[PDB]
Amino acid sequence: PITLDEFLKLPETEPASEYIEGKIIQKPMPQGKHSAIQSECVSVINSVVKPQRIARAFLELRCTFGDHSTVPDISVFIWSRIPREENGEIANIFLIAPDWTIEILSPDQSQTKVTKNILHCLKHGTQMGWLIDPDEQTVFVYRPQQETEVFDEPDALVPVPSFASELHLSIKDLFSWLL
Amino acid sequence: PITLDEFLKLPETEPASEYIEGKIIQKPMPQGKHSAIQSECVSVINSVVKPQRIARAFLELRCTFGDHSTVPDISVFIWSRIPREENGEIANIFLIAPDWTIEILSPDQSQTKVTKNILHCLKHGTQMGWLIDPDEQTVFVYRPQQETEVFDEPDALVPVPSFASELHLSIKDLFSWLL
Ligand SMILES: [Cl-]
Ligand SMILES: [Cl-]
Repeated sequence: PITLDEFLKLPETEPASEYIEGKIIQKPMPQGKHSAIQSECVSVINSVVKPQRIARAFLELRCTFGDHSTVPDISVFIWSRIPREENGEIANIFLIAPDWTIEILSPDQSQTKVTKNILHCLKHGTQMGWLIDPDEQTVFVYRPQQETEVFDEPDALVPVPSFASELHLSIKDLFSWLL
Repeated sequence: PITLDEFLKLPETEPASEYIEGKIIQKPMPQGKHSAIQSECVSVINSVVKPQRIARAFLELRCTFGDHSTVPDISVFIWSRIPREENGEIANIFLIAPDWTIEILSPDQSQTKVTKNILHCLKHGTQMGWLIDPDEQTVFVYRPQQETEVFDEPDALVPVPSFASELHLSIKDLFSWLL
């Protein structure tokens, strides 16, 4: 029995807490496999979009919109959508959906909760969602009003939003980050 | 290292074995919660579609198509698509996709594998897929070329294919089958 406004006054937790459909759900504990893919994924995206100020990928950033407050594993925002203070530095609060959300499964994660979170992002303007399953070496690709797409062939390139089109990431390259 | 033709010559297992993307994957072990929803779900669908020979819901029926051989928890076929022998009785082999596939999660089930199986059905003519998550009291609804839809409000009706439009099943009714 808690509202979003009430939830946002509460202190941060480790792992972070999400406010989904009126419920407070704590994110899963960090795991080796999860961290390896997460850190390398942010690094590879930013190497492609950050130099020419196209976009920026953020680790564990809180996104509050559409009566939910979530913490995607990776949130990617195009430059024009990054909220900034008057001095030009990035704002502490993000009240908008990412342009590209990336979720990586870990043993204690709820795949149903993650899928709902990705679909909620798409409902509020997200261009693309990625659901990475390390165990199955699979990526589910989510686009607004389109059937979920499956990528699991080692040589297959995983689609990226058009602002990140210079990124050519194969399934084999992604899951090699576990090695 | 096995083909579909070779796989189909092999003996049946308990739990049943599926042939997906050239791999043999055994279904999860039966569980109480899973069986309660599965048995009641087949009963409720057939009470709506079997009397007027609209369709028929089958438990654990093997469906072999598009180089895969799967065993959906529940397969629903419209009357005109039920394969029949010369004498008019239902055939032992189904070489086509169900009109409606229903998958119910259980503790050892791979939600990624199930989603791939539902999406493979849609690629070969299935009208609708249901992914029931008893633990999260959620139903994911899959339609060809449409974004996945989420149903989790207790009073919400879960969509059904138009041949089964007389079925009005709420989320609360579905998960009450666990009580
Ligand atoms: Cl910046
Ligand atoms: Cl999906």
